Amino acid sequence: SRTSMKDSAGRRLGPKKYEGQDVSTGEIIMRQRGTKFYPGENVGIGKDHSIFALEPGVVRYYLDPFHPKRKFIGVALRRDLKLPSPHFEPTVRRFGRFELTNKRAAYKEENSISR
Amino acid sequence: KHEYAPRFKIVQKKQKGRVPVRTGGSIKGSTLQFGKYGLRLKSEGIRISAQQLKEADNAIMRYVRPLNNGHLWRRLCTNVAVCIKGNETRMGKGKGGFDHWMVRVPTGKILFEINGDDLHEKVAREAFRKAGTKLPGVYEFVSLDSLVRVGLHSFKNPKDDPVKNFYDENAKKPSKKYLNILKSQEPQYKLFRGR
Amino acid sequence: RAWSGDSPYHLNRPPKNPRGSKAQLPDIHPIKWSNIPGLESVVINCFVREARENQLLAITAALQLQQITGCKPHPIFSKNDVPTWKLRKGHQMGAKVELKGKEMSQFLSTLTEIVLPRIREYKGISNQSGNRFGGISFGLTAEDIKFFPEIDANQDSWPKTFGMHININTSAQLDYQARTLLSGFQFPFFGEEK
Amino acid sequence: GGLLWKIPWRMSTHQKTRQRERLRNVDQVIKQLTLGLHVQRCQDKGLTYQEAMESKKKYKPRSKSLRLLNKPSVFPKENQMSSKDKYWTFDKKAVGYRKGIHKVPKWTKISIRKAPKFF
RNA sequence: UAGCCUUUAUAAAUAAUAAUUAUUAUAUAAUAUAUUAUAUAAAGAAUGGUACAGCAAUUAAUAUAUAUUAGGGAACUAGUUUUUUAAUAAUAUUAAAUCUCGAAAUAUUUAAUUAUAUAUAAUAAAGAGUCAGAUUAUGUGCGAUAAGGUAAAUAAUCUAAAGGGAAACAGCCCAGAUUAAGAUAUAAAGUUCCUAAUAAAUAAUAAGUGAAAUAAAUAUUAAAAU
RNA sequence: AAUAUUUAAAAUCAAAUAUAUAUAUAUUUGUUAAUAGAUAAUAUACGGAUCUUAAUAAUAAGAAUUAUUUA
RNA sequence: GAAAGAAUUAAAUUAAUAUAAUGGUAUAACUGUGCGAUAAUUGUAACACAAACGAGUGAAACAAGUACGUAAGUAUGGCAUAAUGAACAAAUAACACUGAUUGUAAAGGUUAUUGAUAACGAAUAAAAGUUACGCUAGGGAAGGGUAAUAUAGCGAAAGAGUAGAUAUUGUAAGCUAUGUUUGCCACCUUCGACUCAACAUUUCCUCUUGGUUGUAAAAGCUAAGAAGGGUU
Ligand SMILES: [Mg+2]
Ligand SMILES: [Mg+2]
Ligand SMILES: [Mg+2]
Ligand SMILES: [Mg+2]
Ligand SMILES: [Mg+2]
Ligand SMILES: [Mg+2]
Ligand SMILES: [Mg+2]
Ligand SMILES: [Mg+2]
Ligand SMILES: [Mg+2]
Ligand SMILES: [Mg+2]
Ligand SMILES: [Mg+2]
Ligand SMILES: [Mg+2]
Ligand SMILES: [Mg+2]
Ligand SMILES: [Mg+2]
Ligand SMILES: [Mg+2]
Ligand SMILES: [Mg+2]
Ligand SMILES: [Mg+2]
Ligand SMILES: [Mg+2]
Ligand SMILES: [Mg+2]
Ligand SMILES: [Mg+2]
Ligand SMILES: [Mg+2]
Ligand SMILES: [Mg+2]
Ligand SMILES: [Mg+2]
Ligand SMILES: [Mg+2]
Ligand SMILES: [Mg+2]
Ligand SMILES: [Mg+2]
Ligand SMILES: [Mg+2]
Ligand SMILES: [Mg+2]
Ligand SMILES: [Mg+2]
Ligand SMILES: [Mg+2]
Ligand SMILES: [Mg+2]
Ligand SMILES: [Mg+2]
Ligand SMILES: [Mg+2]
Repeated sequence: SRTSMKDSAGRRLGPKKYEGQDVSTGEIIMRQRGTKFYPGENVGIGKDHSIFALEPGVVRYYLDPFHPKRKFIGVALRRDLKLPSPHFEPTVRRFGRFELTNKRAAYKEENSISR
Repeated sequence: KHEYAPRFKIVQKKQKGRVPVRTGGSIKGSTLQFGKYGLRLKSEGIRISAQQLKEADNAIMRYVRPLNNGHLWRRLCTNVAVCIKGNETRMGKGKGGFDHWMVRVPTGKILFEINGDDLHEKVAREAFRKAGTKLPGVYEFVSLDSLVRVGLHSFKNPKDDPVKNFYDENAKKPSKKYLNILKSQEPQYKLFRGR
Repeated sequence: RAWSGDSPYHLNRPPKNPRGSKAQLPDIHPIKWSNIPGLESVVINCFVREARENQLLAITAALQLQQITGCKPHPIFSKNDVPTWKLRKGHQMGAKVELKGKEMSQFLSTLTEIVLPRIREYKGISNQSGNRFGGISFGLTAEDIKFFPEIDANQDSWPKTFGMHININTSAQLDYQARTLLSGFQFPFFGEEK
Repeated sequence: GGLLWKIPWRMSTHQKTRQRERLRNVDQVIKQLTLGLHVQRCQDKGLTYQEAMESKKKYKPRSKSLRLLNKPSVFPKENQMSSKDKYWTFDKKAVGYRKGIHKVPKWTKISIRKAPKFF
């Protein structure tokens, strides 16, 4: 006969970074088929709908009244911040860059311009 | 009349499974609904086959046909497929071929239930007894005044189950998604959704 | 219908279908000064089944519609594949046109005043016709289409002519109101009404 | 079939007595944990050991595990339990839906107190 | 090769292991309904769809002196009295490996705190063995709800574990032998003799039933509730 | 004392817990036996002995079975 | 009171998705449309997921240039998960790296590209059978378990039995017993005859007994006790 012994190995899907966990840029938070979890803020979504943090912070799972029937995963820039942040409140942003105190480095950056 | 031969479009082999043990106190199928006397399992949950059920059916029909407007209701359907293999075979080589249909009967379910204008309790008892002698478990007689068997040695009454609405319970102990929907219907979100 | 909340499984369960129908039906309001029935549109359907073998008959049918009505016809294209009828998909089988205002008024006036009186054995429109929420449909054959002024004027240019269905859409809440309205516009009715 | 694991289907009086004592011992452990938490709460509030023990108002535990273990409907005490559930445990592959609690592996250490209402 | 083991060490080291606080609500107070505080209740921060439960949608089953459709059953020149077959509605019942509208416990897992430091984790140099596994429990696939069967999934033990109990006993119950001693408290198991150690209470058995491997449908004789 | 389903702690009833001090809510537990069916091949196999009690009647026995328990 | 807007609510992902199945999708990922055909481009790629290796997957950011957009911005192929193959040896192009006395060459290297090892981590460019004449080194990679089958009993009784399910009989199904049969597992690698038999009883004969419109007698059928003797 024709034996039925063909199958594909389990795709290692599921949450790869849990709530309250600290994350850095690019780290993968969730691997999924389709958008079971949508991206919130400070987080992006890839070709295969992989959720990945865009800034350092703390991972939070939440729900947003603007998008009922939609789960969200996002990154809070501090632990003490509830992630479904108030709508009419200035966005929390991270400058990220550092000032070039070194004279030579400042000179090079000043003299570097685009094509 | 296909209770002993379901009409599945794609006939498919099925895994063995286990006969459910209803530890949540389920009484689905353990009440009289269509008739006035009935037959219910009394021993542990077991498996019945189409041939056995048909034999019990004709055993009861031998008593139900000689009646005035007498009817028999079959509460069970053989909705599981089973496979067999020849004895002169080594283990393995896949599954076998379809052999028969079967049904999983838990402890309290009712198999048959009958009614009739000229029906008499003693006649019903003898009919159901003779029918039970042709099935692979232990069976008992049920009337409209009889309690519902929820276990091997435990009965209960459907009137004890409280009637309660669940919308109100959900409202009083909301879910996070429900609260999110409610808070989405508020104007400060609806008026700014942007879609 | 809505599920009674006697079981928890009813919390997020989608609502049930209407009792007798798989589609919801509209409510019927009393007739008042603001909602009197009236004609809202007319649509003519011309499906030349013999165009399955000849695509030019569709153009001829469109010209028939344009001359009768005066509006721009719109093509009809096959959608289903039925072998017994030798109907493929994606081919031009006829034309349609929708009429409103003065143009539909003229079309109905000319119908009633010229064409319907010139039919051989015409008793009117069936009293058991029309969608149950306002709207009356009736057909015309090729010989009937030959009675229109434009065709009669230049018979030479009409070796073949095609029939068509006519759908009158009104504001009537129910069909009998639309029947009364059309009778006012002089449309005879012969059958026994529902 | 082949091996002889001569485990009798019913316990003896001595085995039953030992099982009763073990159940009671676990009950005592739970009681002592709750009492210690109460005395700690009193001492944190300011009282001393003597009137912490003599306090009319006993503080109940605020942890899920301790609260549930203290509820009789979740972890019934030995004297509350039934004779059936003291010695027999629920099995769905056995005639009568029961098996001797002494056929459970490591039965003198693990604890079973509750079986389904109608089983 | 990875996995499991071993030797020697490294610090801007506790990063490891375990549990608690996270929540919702009530009451009583305050402070400024909203908080904060105390007490209490709830299987109690985030993730998930198994049991259970259910028949929603899908896939299947039953019924009707209730309706639509078709051939249409004594009068008959189109229209019935009807325990007439099938399909579609209505109502009421049912189940499923590839059905979950409800939904556990265990579980995954986060920060801080507490406990474990005669202790974990990580890292550096270097050295192996192993890649035939076996039972006992609990969920399963196959087999026939067979096998001291076979295939994998959680413990545990044997493997590589002496000692007590299971009569005898690789895998079961308890407990891990550095060497002695033998006073004390014991685990599992037991206390008529063989054989270390017991005295009682309340009912039932009369069949040596049974007493350390419970054999079924059924039949007879006996027990109380109205 | 007679016609007499069912083998039950769900429901009711009775005792107890946690809140309550003039009483109520919630929770936990308590609902049958004996015999027959019975079943092979070196030898009866609870491990063996043996184990059910009885006035007169003496220091002095009366389950060593089953079900709940005590010291 | 009425028109025309803006839309809101319920329902819907069952249609459609380039292609299986699953997850996702109306805020559309589905559909229509204008530009466009551009990002189906170039040099570094952190960090994660997955993971023995070798490979695979998501991707922030820096730099060069494109297309669309008023702008914000989007685009490093397709809603996602399959659509594939190492190194050696050859071949084509570019690079300006080395040029075995020097110069150029030849040849090698770097960058890009091609052909498939489907036993699909691919022995070689290139390979089938037979031994009952066989040889060496090893492992075993009738008893034991099971009772589907076979045999036997029991419960119930549809039907035969001139009449009456139970004298006899008992046809599908139900509950068990044996381990004599045919199989199943893999712990453990001679059929018949002659001679002598020992043991069991599920008794063929011999003794005792119950039933039998179906025991008048005789001969029988069925069943209970019975293993002393006998059984070509
Ligand atoms: Mg898979
Ligand atoms: Mg179920
Ligand atoms: Mg290694
Ligand atoms: Mg769900
Ligand atoms: Mg499943
Ligand atoms: Mg810590
Ligand atoms: Mg191996
Ligand atoms: Mg094995
Ligand atoms: Mg060990
Ligand atoms: Mg070894
Ligand atoms: Mg040992
Ligand atoms: Mg002993
Ligand atoms: Mg020993
Ligand atoms: Mg005995
Ligand atoms: Mg109760
Ligand atoms: Mg013997
Ligand atoms: Mg696509
Ligand atoms: Mg889909
Ligand atoms: Mg990892
Ligand atoms: Mg790697
Ligand atoms: Mg696209
Ligand atoms: Mg050069
Ligand atoms: Mg040279
Ligand atoms: Mg070259
Ligand atoms: Mg190969
Ligand atoms: Mg390979
Ligand atoms: Mg591979
Ligand atoms: Mg080859
Ligand atoms: Mg030869
Ligand atoms: Mg007869
Ligand atoms: Mg038979
Ligand atoms: Mg005999
Ligand atoms: Mg005679």
